[PDB]
Amino acid sequence: MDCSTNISPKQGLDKAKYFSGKWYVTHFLDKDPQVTDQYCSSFTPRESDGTVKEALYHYNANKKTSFYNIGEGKLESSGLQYTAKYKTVDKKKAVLKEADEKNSYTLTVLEADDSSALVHICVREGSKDLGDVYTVLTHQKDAEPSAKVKSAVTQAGLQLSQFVGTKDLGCQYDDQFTSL
Ligand code: HEM
Repeated sequence: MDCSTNISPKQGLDKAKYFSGKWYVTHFLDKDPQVTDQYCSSFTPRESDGTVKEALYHYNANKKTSFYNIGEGKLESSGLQYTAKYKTVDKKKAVLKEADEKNSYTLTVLEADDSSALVHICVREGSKDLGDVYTVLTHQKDAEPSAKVKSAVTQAGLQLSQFVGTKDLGCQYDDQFTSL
């Protein structure tokens, strides 16, 4: 299901609150009703002199499999957003497959504070949208998002009641992969 094109980042957001620690997805919204598998995800995003690089993990809770990626792209000047190319790696961060140059994801930060964040991700394989997802993020696994971030969900035109909560899925994480 094609990504929403009604996305732009929150202006004036504090990038130091976003590029910090690791994030766990506590709640995700993929509106596509053809989806069946539910995921857990965690990642650790960094930024140095305009270049964003992040280590990313997905766990397919239905199939009990996982995959790892490294994303890299430029920080937009117009707001807290980046379009990254991604490599596939193993749990030891060894490269399995270099980036396919036709593929990218755009991550747009909608809110970020010291405990929590809200972001939108659209993954593209050339001219095909793989899909988009909104993710509520916290620094501690199974934590509660802040009131500020909950407000951002509503103000994005969304309803938290429709998100899938990950705390009850039986997630397996790889905390070593996302550690400082
Ligand atoms: C719980 C939240 C998330 C869910 C439900 C989700 C879901 C998915 C799904 C279903 C796929 C396709 C898997 C496949 O068929 O191979 C995928 C791939 C991908 N996702 Fe996510 N995702 C989540 C969070 C994220 C986050 C936070 C990021 C970036 C920071 C991200 C970036 C990507 C990328 C780059 C791919 C392509 C990976 C590859 O082909 O190697 N996703 N995701």
